[PDB]
Amino acid sequence: DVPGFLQQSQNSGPGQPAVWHRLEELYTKKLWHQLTLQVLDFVQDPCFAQGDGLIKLYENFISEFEHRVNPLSLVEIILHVVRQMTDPNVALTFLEKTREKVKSSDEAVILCKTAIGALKLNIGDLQVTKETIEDVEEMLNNLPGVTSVHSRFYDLSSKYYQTIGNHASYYKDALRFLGCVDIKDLPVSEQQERAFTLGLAGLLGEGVFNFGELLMHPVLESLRNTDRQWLIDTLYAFNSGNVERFQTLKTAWGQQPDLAANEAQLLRKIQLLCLMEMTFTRPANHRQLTFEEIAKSAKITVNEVELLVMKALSVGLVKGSIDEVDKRVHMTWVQPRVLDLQQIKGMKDRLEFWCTDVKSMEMLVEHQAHDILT
Amino acid sequence: MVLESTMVCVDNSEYMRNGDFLPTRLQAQQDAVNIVCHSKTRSNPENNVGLITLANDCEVLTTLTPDTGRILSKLHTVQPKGKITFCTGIRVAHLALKHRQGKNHKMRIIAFVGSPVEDNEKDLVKLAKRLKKEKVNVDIINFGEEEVNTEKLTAFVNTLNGKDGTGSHLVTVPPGPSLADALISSPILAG
Amino acid sequence: KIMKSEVLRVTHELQAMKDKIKENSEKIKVNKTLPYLVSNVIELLDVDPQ
Amino acid sequence: LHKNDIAINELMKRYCPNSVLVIIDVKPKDLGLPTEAYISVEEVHDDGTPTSKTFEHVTSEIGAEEAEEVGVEHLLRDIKDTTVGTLSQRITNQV
Repeated sequence: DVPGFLQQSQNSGPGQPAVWHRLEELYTKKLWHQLTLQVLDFVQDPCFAQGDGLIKLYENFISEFEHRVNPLSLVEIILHVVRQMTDPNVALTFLEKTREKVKSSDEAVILCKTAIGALKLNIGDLQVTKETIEDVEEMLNNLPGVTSVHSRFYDLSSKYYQTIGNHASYYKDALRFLGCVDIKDLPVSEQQERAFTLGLAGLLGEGVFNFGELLMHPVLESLRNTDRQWLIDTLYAFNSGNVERFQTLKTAWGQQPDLAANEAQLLRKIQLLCLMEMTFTRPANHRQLTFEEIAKSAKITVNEVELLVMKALSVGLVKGSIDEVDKRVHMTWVQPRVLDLQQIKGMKDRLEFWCTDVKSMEMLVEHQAHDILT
Repeated sequence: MVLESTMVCVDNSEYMRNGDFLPTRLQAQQDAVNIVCHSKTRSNPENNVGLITLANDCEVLTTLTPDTGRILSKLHTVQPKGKITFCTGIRVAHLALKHRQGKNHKMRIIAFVGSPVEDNEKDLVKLAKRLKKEKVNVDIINFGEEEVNTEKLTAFVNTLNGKDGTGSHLVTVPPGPSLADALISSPILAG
Repeated sequence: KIMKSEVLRVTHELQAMKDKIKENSEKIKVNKTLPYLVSNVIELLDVDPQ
Repeated sequence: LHKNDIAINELMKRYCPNSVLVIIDVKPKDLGLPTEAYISVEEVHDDGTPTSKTFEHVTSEIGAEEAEEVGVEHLLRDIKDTTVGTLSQRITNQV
């Protein structure tokens, strides 16, 4: 079919011969890797998606019987075939045909099952797609942690985030997406919605108590400067502590959809931040406190503070047990989890004080002790 | 006879399986290693031959030893990963020449280059200055090409090749369906 | 037959095993040469709680 | 701890089982314990960084079973045994 390919290869549209010149030159030179790179250059170009139906099947067959280049390019070009044709009936036979075609040389089954589950994540089936997604994350936990395949796994966790069933997993994988970003090469115009549903998804995430992990990384605060600061302000208020209710009220009523039912749970979540901040603010000097600061900061009555501290102990972030008779608030171990600069400087102060006190006791006891005992 | 050490560097990239040239010439240059190791064995069986690739994470496949019986087995399972690595490919053998048993064995290192060089001319003159500095016999064998064969590699060899009298030779093979064994055996390095 | 080309490495490993069993199998003659006395054996099965 | 230790340890991770790493000092001027057992295992990080080789500190003890205690005690002839009482306690309580 090599002599028979010159006819349909030479004849093309107006601008296609620009890439068909080097495409037929690399085709006659039989350089499979340069031909593959030229195929990726043709697919990467925004073609009209009208006359490429022939080269998709031609380069599909060539990629099938070439058995030389990494078939991941065939996976991408066949994702463009199913993306251009939108025929899920033949997608199972095509991807299964690639599974039967790819021999046991490289562990490409993670991207094969990733493409299969990704295409199956439509309205047709959800449960079996989640199960084969768990299989995808379960198969290869070995040293090749390129995380690119796991970034496509994050895309599958986004199509799984389309379901309102589980918001927590999208945040746990969204931390991996927060840590796997390399550079800003990908369109920022998409990063607007990425940080938008990433901030809203982080807010609606009920499997975490602190938000300082999201705001702590500089890539998000640096990629949100272009966007409006209506969300950065409420994320800094939700991170550094909500001492007022007017801003969190206006942003609690700013997002209309899906925030009405979750608003009460978000209040039950932010009612603990004032607790951890009020117990980590004063490290010493009469740690013991009273319910007046809790009820004053949370504008709640005295009858609900027992359920408030009961929920605080029910979450498990604090172990505080108060042996009081008259109403008092004694706290215990707690984790800031975001940042504290005054506790870094105070950490240097109390740390240097402890060090010079241990040194003072060592020189004091050892001074005469070494001279009298040795 | 001749007392010298032999080090060969083979490419493990996917550029060695293209159907235009020989049918997976990896086996052909493997037979080249076979005929040069058996030819040096016939000349002087006390010569040690090492095996290592030019991948990103270089791995010593076989220590320098005259026993090629297990080297024949180690020539398999090439693990065709990576594309090319030049700096640590030179430094992984030219600096490892001091680990040989016989100190009287001269220094001779060859390399099978099947991918375009990624290092600029500055690394070519720094590494050429290092190899000409330590005075190691370097034979450059370039299999396959994408751009012109020798544009900066000519000055790389001319600046790398010292001791013009009976010094090192450059092996440049043109395209052709014929085998590479008789083409690389033409210079005095083979035999 | 590209998938069946890895069998050669397996055969080289197996013949290498046959080449390396000559020493540890060779010491059988010098360790198991001659039992110098005779001892009676009585079988009694024990239990440890591989 | 240099960066190349992941490649040096990776060879004995491939060919050998999970290798433990021990960092010591070239000069015995460090008062602390010279041996630190660092297990070569990959751990998942919460910040999202890709999974890499992590050296977690495993506690270690320096003990001899039968003979090395006798050989060390004979070669030294200066170190003292446990010797509970005044001196062995007050030296620890001083230094």
